[PDB]
Amino acid sequence: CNGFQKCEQLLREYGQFCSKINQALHGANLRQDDSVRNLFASVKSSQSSP
Amino acid sequence: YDKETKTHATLFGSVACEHISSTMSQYSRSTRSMLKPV
Repeated sequence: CNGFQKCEQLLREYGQFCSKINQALHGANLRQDDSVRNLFASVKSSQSSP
Repeated sequence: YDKETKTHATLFGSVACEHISSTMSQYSRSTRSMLKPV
């Protein structure tokens, strides 16, 4: 809800479910960053002639 | 969160550096009465 106190009160009852959704999305985003670093690391560590 | 130092910073996503102001009052955050240029 957009700035509605009553929907926020309802959210407090369902807050645990909402927190779980954020944690799962945050974990997925961290995993995507980890995949980016490893792929670039394989490209790196090789001496390159200009 | 920066747990080891315990210091914290607030980031606004894709917002012009000039627009946001310290102690911003133009926008009101319902969730927090108090929230804590570069």
